[PDB]
Amino acid sequence: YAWNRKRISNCVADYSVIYNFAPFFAFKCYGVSPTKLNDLCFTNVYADSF
Amino acid sequence: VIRGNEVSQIAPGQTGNIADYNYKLPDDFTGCVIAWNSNKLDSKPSGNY
Amino acid sequence: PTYGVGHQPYRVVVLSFELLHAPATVCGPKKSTNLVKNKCVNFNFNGLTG
Amino acid sequence: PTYGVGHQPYRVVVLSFELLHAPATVCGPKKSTNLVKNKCVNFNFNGLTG
Ligand SMILES: *[C@@H]1O[C@H](CO)[C@@H](O)[C@H](O)[C@H]1NC(C)=O
Repeated sequence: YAWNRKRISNCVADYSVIYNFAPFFAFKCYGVSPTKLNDLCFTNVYADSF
Repeated sequence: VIRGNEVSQIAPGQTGNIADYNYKLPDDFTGCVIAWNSNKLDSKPSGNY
Repeated sequence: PTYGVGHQPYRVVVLSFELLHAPATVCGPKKSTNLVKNKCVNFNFNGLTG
Repeated sequence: PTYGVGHQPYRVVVLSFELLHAPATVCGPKKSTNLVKNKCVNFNFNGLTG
């Protein structure tokens, strides 16, 4: 109920280092693909944790 | 034998680390992929090198 | 062995099949039937029906 | 207990549902409403909307 949002802006995002931080199976993406997160690039990232 | 993170990379039309530099499948691939856990055999307390 | 479930070793076997016009060297367990001609039958010649 | 993850026992329950071709007996938790006629309404008769 009190989930935390982290605001990510003005940096270089490397998504291949996320796999070394947690032992998860699926990087379940919806609008995009997990293998194409480095070629295209975004505006703002928000990370919700619970 | 891979790490459990890169099981999704053994598929046609994939990029990453295994699919880019280690083991690449063709785009017109016809076949099957079988992957199973081997924690009992390939894991050691000192570290399997 | 103390790692998370996404860092465990995984044994992978990939079975790739040649689907070509070559004669079938290896294929599966079917019993063969005697050939009859000039009669409306259902044929199964090396896996393909008709 | 020493078998692998593919050779563990699994308990399976299959719920077989048969649809609205008979008078309904199994219903979800919903509250009924008084029936009003000769008016443009949004009805819900045994799970089908309109
Ligand atoms: C998280 O941070 C702590 C200390 O800051 C460190 O010991 C730990 O290894 C970090 N986690 C990962 C997955 O690297």
